Amino acid sequence: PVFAIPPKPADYNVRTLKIDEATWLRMIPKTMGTLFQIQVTDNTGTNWHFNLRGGTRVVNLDQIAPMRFVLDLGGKSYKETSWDPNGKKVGFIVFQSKIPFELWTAASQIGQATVVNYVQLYAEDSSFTAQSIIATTSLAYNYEPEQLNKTDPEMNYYLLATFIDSAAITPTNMTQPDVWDALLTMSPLSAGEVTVKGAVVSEVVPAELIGSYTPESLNASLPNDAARCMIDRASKIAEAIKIDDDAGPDEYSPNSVPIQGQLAIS
Amino acid sequence: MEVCLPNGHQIVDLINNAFEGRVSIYSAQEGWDKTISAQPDMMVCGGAVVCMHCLGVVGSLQRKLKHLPHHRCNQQIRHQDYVDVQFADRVTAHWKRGMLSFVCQMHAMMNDVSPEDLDRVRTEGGSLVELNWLQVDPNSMFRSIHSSWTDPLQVVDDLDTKLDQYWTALNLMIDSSDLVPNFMMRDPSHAFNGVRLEGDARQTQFSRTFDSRSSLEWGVMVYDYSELEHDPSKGRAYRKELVTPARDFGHFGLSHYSRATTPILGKMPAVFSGMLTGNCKMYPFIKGTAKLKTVRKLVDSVNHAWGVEKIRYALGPGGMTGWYNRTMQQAPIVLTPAALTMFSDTTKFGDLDYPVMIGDPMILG
Amino acid sequence: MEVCLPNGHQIVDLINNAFEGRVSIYSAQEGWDKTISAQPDMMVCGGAVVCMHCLGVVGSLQRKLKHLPHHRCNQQIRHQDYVDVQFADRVTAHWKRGMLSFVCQMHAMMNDVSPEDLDRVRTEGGSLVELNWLQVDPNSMFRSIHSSWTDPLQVVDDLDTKLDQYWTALNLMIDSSDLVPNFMMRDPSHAFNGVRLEGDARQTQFSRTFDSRSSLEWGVMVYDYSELEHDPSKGRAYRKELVTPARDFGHFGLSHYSRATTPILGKMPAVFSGMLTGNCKMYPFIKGTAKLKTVRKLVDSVNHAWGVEKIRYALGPGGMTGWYNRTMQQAPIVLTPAALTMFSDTTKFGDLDYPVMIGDPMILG
Ligand SMILES: [Zn+2]
Ligand SMILES: [Zn+2]
Repeated sequence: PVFAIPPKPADYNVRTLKIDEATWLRMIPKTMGTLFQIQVTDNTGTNWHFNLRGGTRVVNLDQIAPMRFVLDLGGKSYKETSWDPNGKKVGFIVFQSKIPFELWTAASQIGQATVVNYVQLYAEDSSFTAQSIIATTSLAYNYEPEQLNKTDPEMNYYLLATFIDSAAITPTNMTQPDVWDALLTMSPLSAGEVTVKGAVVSEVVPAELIGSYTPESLNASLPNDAARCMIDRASKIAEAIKIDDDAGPDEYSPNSVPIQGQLAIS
Repeated sequence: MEVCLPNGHQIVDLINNAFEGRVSIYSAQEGWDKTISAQPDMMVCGGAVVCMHCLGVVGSLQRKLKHLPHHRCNQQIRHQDYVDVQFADRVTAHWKRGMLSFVCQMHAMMNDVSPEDLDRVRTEGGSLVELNWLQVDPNSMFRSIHSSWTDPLQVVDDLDTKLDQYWTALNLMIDSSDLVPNFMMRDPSHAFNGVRLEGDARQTQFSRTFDSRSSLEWGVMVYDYSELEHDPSKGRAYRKELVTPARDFGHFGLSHYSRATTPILGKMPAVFSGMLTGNCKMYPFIKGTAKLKTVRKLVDSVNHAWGVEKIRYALGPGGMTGWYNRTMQQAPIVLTPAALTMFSDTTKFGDLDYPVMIGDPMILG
Repeated sequence: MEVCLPNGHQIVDLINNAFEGRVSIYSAQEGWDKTISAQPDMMVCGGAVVCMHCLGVVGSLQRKLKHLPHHRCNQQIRHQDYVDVQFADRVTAHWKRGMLSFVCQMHAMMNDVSPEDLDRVRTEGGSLVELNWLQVDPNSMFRSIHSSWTDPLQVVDDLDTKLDQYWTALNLMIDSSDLVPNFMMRDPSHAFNGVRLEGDARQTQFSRTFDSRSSLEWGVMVYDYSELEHDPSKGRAYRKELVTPARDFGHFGLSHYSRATTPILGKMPAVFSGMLTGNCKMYPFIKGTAKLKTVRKLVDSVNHAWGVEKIRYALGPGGMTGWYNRTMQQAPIVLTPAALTMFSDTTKFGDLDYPVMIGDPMILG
């Protein structure tokens, strides 16, 4: 709480993230012929159909702190030989299971699931011939840890984004693993919690943050990552030094020598 | 707990759902299950959970609701002010279930034709399957003075999955054997203005929608291909080349094109999305401008009950009246399922040669 | 000059390279050239230059390094703590060079068959080329008790380019003449658990990896298609239709599909990426979960030597132990070259008909 400051949103394309970089993503391994149709209802009792298969990715909700998700499928295609996104529906499904997502292969392992939100897509023709372009969407979901109320330590909380339909989705028609190849915007729903590389921490050691992030890791960090915060606090220092320093290339100054001192002894 | 009005696009969504019979309704009596009619307390409008007593947003699909949330409700939205939507939704729901029972019926029969009978028709032609229209959903609000729209919805698990499955099975069969159905149209608009009628079917009065202002109880209308059989120059060979559905719609398993039925129930043709579009969804052939009118009474109701700025800030430019107008001009786009504008441009046989009459649905060669 | 630990993905990268024998190692003795073994001083892990004495990042690929940078080194990372990686990398390096000499050998021979001999086999079948396995990389750690993994790496300029070129040439020839090799597998996993063994080959013990815990010295294993030739109903015509590689993998020049060899060296089949994937890269058929274990000792080593927060902030959630666990679950994805999961699903002939034995590699009709 003391370290944090008002955060800013971040954009990602869950499909193009590297799972060995974004520690908050899980994925069903391809090449295993994994494929199974399931059914889940939304909070109004309405039943929905969708498939999970090799490639399907989910967000591991546990440990990311209060967070708002907004998905924009605008510009994407998803047009296949026997599937037209136009008029179809996509939704956010939140699973609660004791079984790790990577191990899923049958509908029986998904534990408790609920379609928490959905929108109907509108497609048209894009500048790219033979391709359909989906209209802009703003599918939202607010992850409020207190609402889920995790009790059983072996419980996993997952977030998925796929096509859902009132009619069973024929696996050979719509083959995409999910609709995560889209623009996802995350916005922290709290400014009192901080994470470090994907997971919440009750406290930070500012100095240990120094030089510990690769470009890949920074880019994959959550909007409430300590690094991001460190950077916004630090930039006020940079701004300050520039108001006072008019040093040209390679010229010393009262604000550069402090480093020189460390280097001299080092 | 102050509440706000929903945004324009959410009301457009309510309407679109209503005409698919899938509006999520909540009543204190039955909860979220609308199998049994009751006055709506809440309805889901494009994600938002709206109170049907003030038309204010009291929640969303994200948090589950077991009751109508406690809110500062102006309580000026009367049932009569939105029943047109409720009517539309319930009647479409009754309609889909009715259409399904009809499809299954044709399916089962077609799926019983002995290989001999089939092969004979393949070679010479002639009747192969016939359903007594008096048996097509006999106790629906569409076929009996005793039934009403407020009646319970026939519980059907996986309505849309079955509709997809059976319609597909049926059409694949009809296509493989170059058969001819008398219950299909190349352009449903011809039903209301084109095809020539015979028998009692001549007095038919198409409201072209689902509203409580014109009887929806009527007979099952189909084509009377009788004079076609009689014609010498229009024997089997002719049918295989022009009459079978494949010639005007394309081969079922290889087309995006939608297929429509003749007015089987509620004087309303049904449109099925092409197979290669993902699945086979069924939609009533009602114009967007017609669908929008279901909220005409609601507009005045809202204008009377809500503050000027509140309406302006939620519904946009021109308030809710402006929204209604702007939407009316967009109806062809924002209130029209894609399947309705996906018919083959090229049509050899067409819908104008033989007459339509109240009769038995059937498949022949 | 304080240093930090590398990030998770950089260690995953180290491992992936090791199993391609391409980890960039620097020793004070030999510099960046690892032709001659020496204890590692630095290794490149996904762009970062890591000190092998504390596992701290002391540089990157951007600035050139001629020595190990002066830094505050905890010096608690022992050679034994990362030798499993060094072993993996060096052995794979020895393995690739060995596999190359084998490919060239088949190539040259195949590229010498007189047009007469070729044409005869094209017509009746029978042997066309045979290599005495005793001549397949005779002095490698894989074929001689005298050789070790620490031995010098046979200097081979353009190893990967040659591997691509020759494997291609060889397979194009084998394909154009519908020939049959006895050194290929449709699914290398059958080598460890499937194909039936004969002769001494029966006692073979597959570690299924490259580690210093199971002898890697063994014979050259191939298929014994002898009984196939004998079979009357399985003459040339039969082979052209089911046995030639094209039938199960696809025509070499027109496929994405990978082709694998039988255990020729180090009891480890080799997988070649399809031609239409860009080039023909060779990879050992080792599971990702197996590859990860090479850093198991390093995890404990790091946990013992580094500060809690330093490990947490660099390796992520769960520190380095957590990283190891999370990576183990992802092994099939993050530690598996694409080529290993790119085999044709459809397989007519397969790998289970004839037995595998320690014998001569050969191409026949
Ligand atoms: Zn209210
Ligand atoms: Zn060091």
